[PDB]
Amino acid sequence: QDLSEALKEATKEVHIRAENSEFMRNFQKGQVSREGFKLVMASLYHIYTALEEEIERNKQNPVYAPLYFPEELHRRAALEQDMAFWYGPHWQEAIPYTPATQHYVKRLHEVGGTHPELLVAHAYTRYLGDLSGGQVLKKIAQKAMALPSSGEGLAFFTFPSIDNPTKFKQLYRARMNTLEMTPEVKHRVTEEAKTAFLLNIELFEELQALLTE
Ligand code: HEM
Repeated sequence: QDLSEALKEATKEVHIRAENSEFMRNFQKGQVSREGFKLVMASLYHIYTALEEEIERNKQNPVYAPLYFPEELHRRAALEQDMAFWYGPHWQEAIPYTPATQHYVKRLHEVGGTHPELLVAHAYTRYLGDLSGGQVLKKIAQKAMALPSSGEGLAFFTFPSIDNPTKFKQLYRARMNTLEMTPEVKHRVTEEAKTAFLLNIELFEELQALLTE
C-alpha cells in the first residue's frame, strides 16, 4: 500500500476525534475569541518552530528530503508576523509556552534528533491539515474576529507560494510515496502520525481547560 494511503487510513479515525475536540467545535461554531485564539497560535508558534528546526536539521537526509518544501509550507516566519500582530512588539517575552505545547515540542526534537525517518509523520499531520481544515478555520476566524481580508493576524493560514492547495496536497502525497519504504518504516510512520494527532488533541483539550479554569 502507498505511504500516502496508509497514512490517510491510519489517521482517519483520530482525525474525526481531533476535528471534534471541544476547542475545535467551539472554533467551527464561531465561538473563538481573541484570548483563545492567541493561546492556540502562540502554541503553534512553538510547535512549528521546533518542527522546522528539525526539518532543517534533516533537509539533506533522504528519509525526509523529498518533502522539503520550505518556500511553500514553512510557517515560522508567518507565525512571527502573527505573534507581533496579536501580542505586539515584545511578543517574544509575552507569549505563553504551555505544558502540552512543551510535550509536543519535546517529541518533535526526539523525532528529528533520533528517529528522523519518522519526521514525515509530523510534517504530514500539521502541513496537510493546514491546507485542508486550516482553510476552513481561517474563514471562520476572519468572520468571528473581524480580521481583514488583507491577512493581518492570519498569516499562518496564508500560503502565498501555493496557488492551489488541492493540487499541492496531491503533489505532496505523490512525493511521500517516493520515500524509501519498508514495512518497518511504514508501520512506524503511520504510528507516529497517530501520535502527532494525539499531541494536537492534548493541546486543544488543554487550551480549552485554560480558557474555562
Ligand atoms: C475543525 C477542524 C478540522 C476540519 C474541519 C478538518 C477538515 C479536513 C478536511 C475536509 C480534509 C480533507 C482534505 C483532502 O482530501 O485533501 C482534512 C485532511 C487532513 N487533516 Fe483536517 N480538519 C480539521 C482538523 C485537523 C487537525 C486538528 C489536524 C491535525 C492535527 C488535521 C490534519 C489533517 C491531515 C494530516 C489531513 C490530510 C489527510 C490525508 O489526505 O491523508 N485536521 N481535514
